[PDB]
Amino acid sequence: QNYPEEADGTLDCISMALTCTFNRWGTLLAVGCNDGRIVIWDFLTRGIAKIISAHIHPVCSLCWSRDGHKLVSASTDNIVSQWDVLSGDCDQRFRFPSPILKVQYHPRDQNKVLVCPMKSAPVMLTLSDSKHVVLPVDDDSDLNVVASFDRRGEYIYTGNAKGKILVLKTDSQDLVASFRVTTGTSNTTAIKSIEFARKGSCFLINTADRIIRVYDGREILTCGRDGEPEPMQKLQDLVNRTPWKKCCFSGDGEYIVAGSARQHALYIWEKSIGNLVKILHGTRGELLLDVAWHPVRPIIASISSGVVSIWAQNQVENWSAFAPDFKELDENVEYEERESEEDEEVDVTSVDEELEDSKALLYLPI
Amino acid sequence: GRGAKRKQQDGGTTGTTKKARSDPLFSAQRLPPHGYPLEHPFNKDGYRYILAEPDPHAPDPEKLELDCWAGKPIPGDLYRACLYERVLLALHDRAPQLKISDDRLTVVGEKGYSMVRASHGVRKGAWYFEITVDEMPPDTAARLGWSQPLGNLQAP
Repeated sequence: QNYPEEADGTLDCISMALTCTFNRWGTLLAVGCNDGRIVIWDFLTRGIAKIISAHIHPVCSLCWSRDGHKLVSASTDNIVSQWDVLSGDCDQRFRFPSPILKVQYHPRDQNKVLVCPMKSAPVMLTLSDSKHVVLPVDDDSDLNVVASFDRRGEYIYTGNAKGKILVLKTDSQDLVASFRVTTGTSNTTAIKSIEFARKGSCFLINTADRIIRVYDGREILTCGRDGEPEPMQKLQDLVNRTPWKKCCFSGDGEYIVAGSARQHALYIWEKSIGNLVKILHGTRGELLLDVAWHPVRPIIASISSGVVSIWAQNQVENWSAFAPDFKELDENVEYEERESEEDEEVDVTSVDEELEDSKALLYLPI
Repeated sequence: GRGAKRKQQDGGTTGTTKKARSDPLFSAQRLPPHGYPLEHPFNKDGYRYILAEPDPHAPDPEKLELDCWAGKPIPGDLYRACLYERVLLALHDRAPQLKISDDRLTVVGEKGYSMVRASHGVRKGAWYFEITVDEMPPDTAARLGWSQPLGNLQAP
């Protein structure tokens, strides 16, 4: 329905919890603990699934495969390994010259993982033959670039550290579209990151000019090589100037959520009207790590400092649900009474949108 | 000597109590707020209460001051709440939830079920009359037809 209006407590099966993400509609939580282990918690069921002894140095990011059989982890010790969801061991192991920021799996190509190396071009590693394909970039090759798929993963978008954004194909790598961000009034600005959605092909861009902007993944291939920047709403906070660390898109396709760093100010807007509707009242003292809504149902769940805070819509059905012909309501009007006082032989056999991020096949009742 | 009024107000011991209850929306009647031709349809189906055709009574209940109704009752010449020539429905055998115009032409019901009866019988002669249903909103039953005074005025 509308934005979440109730508050939920914490979900700490184990004390430490660094990163969190929903799979397709919030099934399981991928906790990368700060001890070199990979823990999986249960969402909407409040439990745990599997603990994996990955390596010694802790990890800093997590994502799952398109077929749900892999647990990719952007390690802090350059362990690009394909941990198995089922058995928990390592299926494929590889090493990259630069660490990884954002790991994602194309919902139509699990072979080519998403890697965001630093001071080097993004690299797609093919799980079928352990081959690395460098994404062709423009100008510099030593910038803090972040690479990310579109809704369908059919085009890949990269952001550099001088003001240039690149558009190319996820598999053909035909770099035929660029974009130059606005240069403010006197000084240029780099790009920190971009973040996408599951409907509408919109995407937020976080830059170094302290202002969060929004574009759509359809006006760059339409304009051609490079055109003039033209965002919809240059949203920002103009009373405290909080910097921005992590912000995701809505679970419906019409809202925008932005996260603070230490001020406990979680801001929300809607794409139709850029007017503030509500603000989150968080208890000061912790640093926010990850935010990602339920991809279907409006709810907010932010991880921070090893714990997690959820603002939700706690619901229990009304007492008047005993039977359709039975109601427990109150009225002061006189009762309106009623005014209107086969044979076949067939057995019974019958038992946002949806994408391909399923088949985790991980559930241990005992 | 002042207990007679309290006995008359509580209800006494003369059958039905002296505290009326006609809680549905009762209108079109009880015009003069004094001792004159009046009517009180009661909650209890079958109670007809009227004051027209007045009567005297025995004075001196408890040796108080001489009541004016001893042998010479006060007269009355004002509105009488009934009809003679041909009662358009009635004003006595009714339910206290029916809204009628001052000229007694329109009949408006309650939030719940309601009826109006009449006060004229038919034995011989032609009585080819009509009931023009002005309007009938949804969930408003408009069954019409003859009935009997014994019929419960709130029963379907």
